[PDB]
Amino acid sequence: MGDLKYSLERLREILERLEENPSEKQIVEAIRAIVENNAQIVEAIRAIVENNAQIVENNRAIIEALEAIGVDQKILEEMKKQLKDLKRSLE
Amino acid sequence: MGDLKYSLERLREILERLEENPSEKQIVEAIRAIVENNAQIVEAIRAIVENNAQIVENNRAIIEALEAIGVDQKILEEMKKQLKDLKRSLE
Amino acid sequence: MGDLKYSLERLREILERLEENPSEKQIVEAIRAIVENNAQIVEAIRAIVENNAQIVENNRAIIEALEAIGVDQKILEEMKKQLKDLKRSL
Ligand SMILES: [Ca+2]
Ligand SMILES: [Cl-]
Repeated sequence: MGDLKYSLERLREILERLEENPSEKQIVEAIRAIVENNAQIVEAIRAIVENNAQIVENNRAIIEALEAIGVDQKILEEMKKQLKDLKRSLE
Repeated sequence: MGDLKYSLERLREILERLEENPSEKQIVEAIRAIVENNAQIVEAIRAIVENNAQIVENNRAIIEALEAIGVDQKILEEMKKQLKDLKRSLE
Repeated sequence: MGDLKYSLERLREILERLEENPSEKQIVEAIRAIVENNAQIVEAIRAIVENNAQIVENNRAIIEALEAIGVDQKILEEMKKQLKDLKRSL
């Protein structure tokens, strides 16, 4: 990402150097700079996609967190019942 | 992602063919390949942006999970007091 | 993202204009359009990376939720014991 902004920085310069005084070799140099920048972009996209695997892992944990919560609240519902039966048993 | 890497390697190859034997038609070739590669990069980003909606959906679910937990803990706090009174009352 | 598609479409048209009748000036203009498109792509990548920090914050929140649940279930395990002992006693 820091590589990207710099790589884009270099790329704007080569463009500027190309704009002020064209040349065929300067053109090919620009295209080479573009390819290298695109290469870094693809690497940034790859890393993002890899990092996004956590999204799936987070979603699975939430689901299990919710499943455990539902079980707790059914128990609490049954536990609330037991106490009322207990109190009324006493009086 | 796989399309990206191949599309980038196609792109690197054309650059090579351009570097070894420069030409105007080969320059336009290169630029067309770049535009094609950029087009695939954009689709990759759009798909990533689409997938990122799960982040929001995950965040909403965690919040609801925490809200349900706080409720359970409040109930448990009251339940614990009920048993203290029940036991103390009996003994 | 809306900028990207337009930026790419502008780029596609310049290519066509370049393909209509090649020219150095047209070549240089195309390379600039690519640079501008790449510049928008990087900004898009930055925005995604910034947005991705929510993934970490979600993960931390899930962990704290799970930790809180485990505490509840240990308590519930103890509370179920109390009622059993209470009922049997009485
Ligand atoms: Ca709970
Ligand atoms: Cl997430």
